[PDB]
Formats: sequence, structure tokens, C-alpha cells
Amino acid sequence: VSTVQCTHGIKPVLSTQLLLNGSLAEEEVMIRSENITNNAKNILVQFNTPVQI
Amino acid sequence: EIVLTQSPGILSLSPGETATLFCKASQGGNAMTWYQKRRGQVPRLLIYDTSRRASGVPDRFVGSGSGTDFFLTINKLDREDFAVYYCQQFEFFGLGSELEVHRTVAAPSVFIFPPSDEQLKSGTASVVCLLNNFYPREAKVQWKVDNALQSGNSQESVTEQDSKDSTYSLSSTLTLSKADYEKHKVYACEVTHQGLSSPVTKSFNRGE
Amino acid sequence: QVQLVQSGAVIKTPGSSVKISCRASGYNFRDYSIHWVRLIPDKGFEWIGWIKPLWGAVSYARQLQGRVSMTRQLSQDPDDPDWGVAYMEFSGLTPADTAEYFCVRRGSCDYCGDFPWQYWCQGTVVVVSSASTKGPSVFPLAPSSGGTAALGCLVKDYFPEPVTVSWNSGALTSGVHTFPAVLQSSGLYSLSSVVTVPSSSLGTQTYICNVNHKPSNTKVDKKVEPK
Amino acid sequence: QLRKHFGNNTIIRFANSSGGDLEVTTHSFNCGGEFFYCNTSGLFNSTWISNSNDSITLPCRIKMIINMWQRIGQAMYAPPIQGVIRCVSNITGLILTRDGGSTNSTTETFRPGGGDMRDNWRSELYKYKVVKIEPLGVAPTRCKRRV
Ligand SMILES: *[C@@H]1O[C@H](CO)[C@@H](O[C@@H]2O[C@H](CO)[C@@H](O[C@@H]3O[C@H](CO)[C@@H](O)[C@H](O[C@H]4O[C@H](CO)[C@@H](O)[C@H](O)[C@@H]4O)[C@@H]3O)[C@H](O)[C@H]2NC(C)=O)[C@H](O)[C@H]1NC(C)=O
Ligand SMILES: *[C@@H]1O[C@H](CO)[C@@H](O[C@@H]2O[C@H](CO)[C@@H](O)[C@H](O)[C@H]2NC(C)=O)[C@H](O)[C@H]1NC(C)=O
Ligand SMILES: *[C@@H]1O[C@H](CO)[C@@H](O[C@@H]2O[C@H](CO)[C@@H](O)[C@H](O)[C@H]2NC(C)=O)[C@H](O)[C@H]1NC(C)=O
Ligand SMILES: *[C@@H]1O[C@H](CO)[C@@H](O[C@@H]2O[C@H](CO)[C@@H](O)[C@H](O)[C@H]2NC(C)=O)[C@H](O)[C@H]1NC(C)=O
Ligand SMILES: *[C@@H]1O[C@H](CO)[C@@H](O)[C@H](O)[C@H]1NC(C)=O
Ligand SMILES: *[C@@H]1O[C@H](CO)[C@@H](O)[C@H](O)[C@H]1NC(C)=O
Ligand SMILES: *[C@@H]1O[C@H](CO)[C@@H](O)[C@H](O)[C@H]1NC(C)=O
Repeated sequence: VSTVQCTHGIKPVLSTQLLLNGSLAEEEVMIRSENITNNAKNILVQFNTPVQI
Repeated sequence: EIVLTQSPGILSLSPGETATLFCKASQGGNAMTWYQKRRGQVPRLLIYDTSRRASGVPDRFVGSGSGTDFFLTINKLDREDFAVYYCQQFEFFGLGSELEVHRTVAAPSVFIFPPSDEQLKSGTASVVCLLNNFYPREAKVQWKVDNALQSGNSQESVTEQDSKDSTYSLSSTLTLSKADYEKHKVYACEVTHQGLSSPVTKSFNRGE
Repeated sequence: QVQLVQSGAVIKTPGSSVKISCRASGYNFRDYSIHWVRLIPDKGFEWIGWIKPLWGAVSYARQLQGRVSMTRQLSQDPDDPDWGVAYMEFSGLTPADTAEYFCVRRGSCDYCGDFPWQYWCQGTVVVVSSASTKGPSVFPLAPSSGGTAALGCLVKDYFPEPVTVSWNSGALTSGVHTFPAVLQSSGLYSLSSVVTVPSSSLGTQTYICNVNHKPSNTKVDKKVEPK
Repeated sequence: QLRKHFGNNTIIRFANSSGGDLEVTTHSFNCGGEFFYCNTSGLFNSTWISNSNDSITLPCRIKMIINMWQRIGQAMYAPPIQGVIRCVSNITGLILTRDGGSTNSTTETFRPGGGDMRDNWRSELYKYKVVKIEPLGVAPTRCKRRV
């Protein structure tokens, strides 16, 4: 843990189904959800390498 | 896929006592939710996140459980707290747990209703065995056509436990074609209970 | 109060498709998910699907793919936001789809999940049967002549349900038993209804079984006596 | 790394959508001053069975009367941009959702999900927490005010 004065600069982009110009992972792909066996919960996926469009 | 199991199927238990119902999860999870269905009355939420109460649920329903085994308990079992209960995890359900009224044993007064000409003029007649005013609900009611066992031609229905006598009835039928009833003579049923020390039959010989 | 009014009772033939509506009120309709569940008479509950308003995003079961579809109707009034109407279309009906459908909302919460179901609609029964509307006949039941004995009638081969049967029009109510409708004999129901009377009064009185099949306007009256 | 949450020997499949408005069946942008709604049924379509330059084209619609957050009786309008529009972007992440009915099959299916903006922000501010600083404290010692 490290104390920070101000967070890094997030770029507000309003999109659906895909996260554009986001922040990457560090080593591997990070799959991330709340109650994984629950259907109504969305599953957040985060890449370590950007996929261009 | 988680599969939920419940036991006992029917809990026969007297008012004023405790009643403890059981549901068994198959995967070590987190929580469970219970519903109450009062004989056709739009099922209501009872226990919530394994131990919290919903809105309007009285204090006589105490939730409990952990791991793969989860409990329900009604501390002072009333007359209106007889129902059928269900347990739910995310989208998977149990099969049910029925609460009934306990009573001492009794004996049904056996009948045999003869095949009338009123239905045999249409081509299919009804030989109607008919039991009334008994408990327990389970019974092994067999029948015979010319002293020979038949099958596949019967539709038997039970009834529900009454609010005044707390007893049961039963009515079976034996629907055959018009060639088949006049072919035979000796028509009889068979009745067999925990509360009878002897098999009881009654008869109606056709034409006699 | 959180109301959920579901309509309505439907009888259809196999191969058809039904649309069932579910009107909600008393809360902001654009905020809360709406589950759809089905209650089989001999298999228990079964979760059909799940609709989220404000955009209409849906998900279904995986055994009900290719058949179900559901949408909503958002109230557009700047001075009345608290109502809304949901829908559900359940196509590809077969007779094994006959059950009672519900439209279930959760409650307000801090520490729980989505599936705990607090507010319940009244439900509606969707019958799928190839039988057509037919009246009941009536057939007497009695002994030939101390101990109590069963008078009664037989109300055989009708469609659809329910038959309301009264006795001597209609004050003879004690000792009266009814059975639930005997299942489909080629698509048609029957009802047994017997009344226990001491065997002295069999040879005295004339007894009447008053069948009232209301959806076909059929009415019959058989006299019951020891033949 | 889905298979570490479900099982090694499972089959993982991707489907495309099951209904809704244009805001949740498709991929929304905000680039260059216009509002694109692209059809992504060509990306989320494959199976997985546990063992150069050709680009995938995505057709795309345009509309200029949008209603964001679906407030009653309110709508916006984007003025047209003079000239053709060009954009370059990276895709860093997805929002899937799982179907899950009660059957016995070994085949999971994952679909992209849409309309709630709190998944765009909760996927970025996840490593933070705000704390309060309480300066006073008490501790026993051998000090004695000296009367
Ligand atoms: C994801 O991030 C990328 C990387 O930044 C981002 O791409 C950027 O898009 C903006 C869109 O505004 C680009 O800015 C334009 O760039 C062109 C390049 O020639 C300029 O001509 C533009 O100048 C005009 O700007 C206004 C438009 O009307 C006018 O008022 C003005 O007078 C000029 O005519 C403008 O600078 C930007 O260059 C790119 N970045 C890079 C590195 O190319 C992308 O938009 C992000 N994704 C999303 C969905 O937003
Ligand atoms: C992808 O989604 C589209 C619609 O979002 C589906 O398209 C339908 O496909 C069926 C064929 O099975 C057609 O009869 C329908 O007319 C199509 N819908 C529309 C709106 O045109 C499609 O099935 C999905 N899956 C794949 C693999 O393409
Ligand atoms: C999104 O794109 C898919 C194809 O990439 C569309 O599917 C087509 O639907 C039309 C409508 O009948 C068919 O004629 C085509 O044959 C379909 N294509 C394929 C490959 O099956 C889909 O309809 C598009 N989405 C919407 C909403 O129109
Ligand atoms: C979109 O992705 C590209 C690819 O990472 C980013 O461009 C740079 O690419 C080089 C590859 O030679 C990397 O070493 C750099 O770290 C990348 N970033 C920078 C700032 O140079 C591009 O920056 C990405 N877009 C955004 C908005 O970050
Ligand atoms: C999801 O997991 C969290 C972890 O703390 C738990 O508190 C919660 O009860 C779980 N939700 C459900 C619906 O089981
Ligand atoms: C699945 O694969 C992982 C890969 O290391 C292994 O650790 C794990 O034991 C496997 N599980 C089963 C049930 O085979
Ligand atoms: C979906 O997958 C099938 C099978 O691989 C493929 O033939 C079809 O082209 C795909 N759909 C689109 C829109 O690319």
C-alpha cells in the first residue's frame, strides 16, 4: 500500500460492451467479477496488451 | 451445477412442538434462501441470506446453517404454519418439504360401486372403488377383474387433509370396453393399510 | 405499495404462442430487474428469464433458447415516473408447458443478492390442450337399498375446467366430498362427488346433483335413489 | 484463465446477443463528434475445445438524436461535422456475461454486456480507498507533569 495525493489521469469515455483507451494489466489477463456463479453479475476482463481498431 | 436435496418429504408433527427442516447443498458455497407456499397462495419469501428475515416474517422462523448443510426451524409450530417449503441458490431449486397434520390411525369404510348400465350404454363403464375417512394418506388399493390382476386402465386420485376431521378419501376407476365387462363375473377390490390387520375386499358379481 | 399485476388466464392449442403481460407500479420502473419463473405441477419451479429495464437487456435459461423473448414499455411522463409494463412471449407451446407463470421482483436491500424474491404477482395459468369445449353429462351413484352409505354422481368427459357442483340446491353440504379433476382420458376430465347419508334416508328422499359447467353453459340434474 | 474458475475439461463458446435497444446490442462510441453504433456479431463468434493482414470488418450505423441515460422527455442533438472522420483506438477489456440455466452440459457461453456505466468506472478505480487521518492519541509512560 502507498499513499497518493492524486490518482492518475482517467480519460472519461462512455462506451458499451468494450472498454476503449483504458488501463492495461501487468503480467497476464485479469478476469474479475463479484459472485462468479451468479448470472446477473457482469464479468470484467482486462488485457495486458492493447488491441488496435 | 449444484443439486439441492431435501429431507424429510413429509413431516408429521403435532402443534406446540418444534419442527426442523433440512436442505443439503452439493458445493461448498455461501448462502441460502427459503420460501413459503401455503397450499396455493402465491409463494412468499421467508428466510433471507441464510439467517435474515424478510419484511413481515415473524420471529418464529429462525434461519441457521453453514457449509453444505442448511437448516430451518419453527420454534412453536402453529396451525397456520403448516405449508410446503423450498430452498434456493442462484437459479437452482429443491423439490419440496411438506408439513401435514398428525393424527392417530383410523379405518376407511370400504365400498364397491357397481358398473351401471348408465355408462355401459355409452360403451365404457366405471367400476369405482371408494374409501372414505382414513389417515395416513398412503394406501395400497388394488382391484381384480374375474379374480385376475389388471393394469393400465385406472386413474386414481387422492384428496387433501380436511380442516375439520383431518382425514382422507380415495377413488380409483377401472375403465374398460363394453365387451370386457359382460365377459367376466366376479368383480372385487382390495384394501390394505398399516391400520388394518387383515386385507378387506368387497364384491359385486356381474349379473348377480 | 409494490404491486405486480399479471394477466392473464389463457387456453391454447399446441403449436401456438402466448404473450403474457405484467404491470408494475409503486416504484421507479427504470431501476430494478424483473425475473420470470414457472411453477410446474410435478417438477417444481423453473427459472425462465430475466429482464433489466432502462435499456431492455435480457438473458434467458439455456434450455429455453430459441423460444422465449421479453421486452418492456417505459412510462414517458415527466409528472408520473412510477409505473411501467413488462411483457413476455413464450412461443412453441406443447401440452407439457401447462403451468402457472409468475413475474417476480426483489426487495430493497443492503447486503444480499439479486434472486431473493420479495414481491410476488398473483400468477396466471397457461393451458395447452387440443381438446375443445364440451359439456359434462351426469350419472347417478347409490347402493341398492343402519350404516351410512355413499350417494353421489359422476361428472365425466368435460373441457375445460371448473365444475361447481351443489347438492339439493344447495343446502345439503355436510357429508359432501369432492375429488380433484381426474386427468385426461383422451383430453377430457371427470369429477367424482359423493355424499354420505345414513341408509334409512336412501329409501325416503330424492337427491339431486347440480352440475354447473359455466364456460359451456351446461346444466344437468340427475336424481339419486336406491335402484 | 476462464478455465481456472470453471474447470479444465470444459468447452468455452462465445455467442453474440439476445435483444435490446441499440445501446446494448451493439458497440457505442463517441469519436470525432459523432455517435457510432457498430454491429459486433463478427467478433464474438467462435468455440474453444481445450485442444497476417486480414482484418475483420464491422458494419456501423449513425444517428444524431441520442438520449443518454433515458431521462423522461429529454434528448440531445449533435451538429454535423464538416469533412470525413478518422479515429484510431485500442481495445483494453470486455464486459461479458454468463447465461447459466439448469442443465447438465459442459459447454459455457459468454456474451458481451452493455448498459450500466458503473462498469466503465469500477474497472478503473478498483485499487483505491479514501482514509481519514486522526491525529490525537494516548499512550502510557513515565512522564509526570511536575506540579
Ligand atoms: C482513444 O485515444 C486516442 C488517442 O488519443 C484518441 O484519438 C484522438 O482523437 C482525437 C479526436 O478529437 C484527435 O484529435 C483530432 O486530431 C486530428 C488529426 O488531424 C485533428 O485534425 C483535430 O483537430 C481538429 O479538432 C477540432 C475538431 O473539429 C476542431 O475544433 C479543430 O479546429 C481541428 O480542426 C483533432 O486534434 C487526436 O489527434 C487523436 N489522437 C491521436 C494520437 O491521433 C481517440 O479519440 C480515443 N477514443 C475515443 C473513442 O475517444
Ligand atoms: C447474431 O445475432 C443476430 C441478430 O443480432 C442473429 O441473427 C438472426 O439469425 C436468424 C438465423 O438463425 C435469422 O432468422 C434472424 O432474422 C436474424 N436476426 C435478424 C435481426 O436479422 C444471429 O442468429 C446471431 N448469431 C450468429 C451466429 O450470427
Ligand atoms: C449484424 O451482422 C450480422 C452479419 O454480420 C447480421 O446477420 C445477417 O442478417 C441478415 C438478415 O436476415 C441476413 O440476411 C444475413 O445472412 C445475416 N448474416 C449472416 C452472416 O448470417 C445481423 O442481422 C446484423 N445485426 C442487425 C441488428 O441487423
Ligand atoms: C494505443 O496503443 C498503442 C500501442 O501500445 C500505444 O502506443 C505506444 O506504442 C509503443 C509501441 O512501440 C509502446 O511502447 C508505447 O508504450 C505506447 N504508448 C505511448 C504513449 O507511446 C498508444 O499510446 C495507445 N493509446 C493510448 C491513448 O494510450
Ligand atoms: C458474494 O460473495 C460475497 C463475498 O463477501 C458475499 O458476501 C455474498 O454473500 C455473495 N453473494 C451471494 C448472492 O451469495
Ligand atoms: C486443472 O489444471 C490446473 C493446471 O495446473 C491444475 O493445477 C488443476 O489441478 C487441474 N484440475 C483438475 C480438476 O484436473
Ligand atoms: C459466425 O460463425 C459461423 C461459424 O464459424 C460463421 O460461418 C459466420 O460467418 C459467423 N458470423 C459472422 C457474422 O461472421
